[PDB]
Amino acid sequence: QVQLVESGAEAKKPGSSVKVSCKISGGTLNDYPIRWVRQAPGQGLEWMGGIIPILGTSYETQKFQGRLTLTADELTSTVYMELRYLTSEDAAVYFCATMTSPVFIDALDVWGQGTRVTVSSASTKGPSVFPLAPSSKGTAALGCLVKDYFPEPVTVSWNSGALTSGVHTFPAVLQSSGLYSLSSVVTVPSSSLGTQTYICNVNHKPSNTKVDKRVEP
Amino acid sequence: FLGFLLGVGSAIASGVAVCKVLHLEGEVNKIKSALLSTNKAVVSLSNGVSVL
Repeated sequence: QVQLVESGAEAKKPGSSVKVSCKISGGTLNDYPIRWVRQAPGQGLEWMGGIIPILGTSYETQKFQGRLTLTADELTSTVYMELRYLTSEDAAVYFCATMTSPVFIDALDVWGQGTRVTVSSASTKGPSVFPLAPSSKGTAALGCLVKDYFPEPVTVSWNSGALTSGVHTFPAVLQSSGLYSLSSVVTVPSSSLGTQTYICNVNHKPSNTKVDKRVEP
Repeated sequence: FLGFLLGVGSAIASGVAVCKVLHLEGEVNKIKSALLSTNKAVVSLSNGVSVL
């Protein structure tokens, strides 16, 4: 079964070069020309280019000529793309894809796992955490506000819990300052407001670090 | 040798027919676009025949 395995997620500063890999399993590079496609978060797919190793040729769309370079390495059965002169509109998910039959022409049959590329404006930088206050008063919902993301959406668990107890995968949208910020809501019957302590976890930015916050009115 | 009793065919009649079909408007453009991301594709010509 032909499949494509891509490289890990990358975060790069503007104006630099990013190089993404794609290794083919179950098939020869000469038997499977590789197409490079991308999509920005929320937007549709965008055809970038393609490489035909058996002809030793490559092509890119007009929007990517001069910035996109496609190369192949047959002994490691790998294809590399390299994008240069990065811009805020170049942070996206990048896919390498192929097809299993000549009838598809350009209907892409097999796809890579994808690679996330973040055109940054900073480096590893921690968040800020702030609780809520009594708002008005059936049940009651309280939250723990977070700010100033950067090193990719993050997860961290300490003193946390088991299944259910709500879901916490809130959006983490960006700001005009180039720094994301998400919210969170935990809801409970209002009576437990008078006796139960609300210690909420908060995402920390690098990967291995944490913030916890107790909410007391 | 009974070779004088054989018929007379046209060896490349089918191939010449495909050549003539290829001269129709848009046929070469169809092939060029089909062979953009790959070296090998199946193309349906204007006369309904699919050729590698």
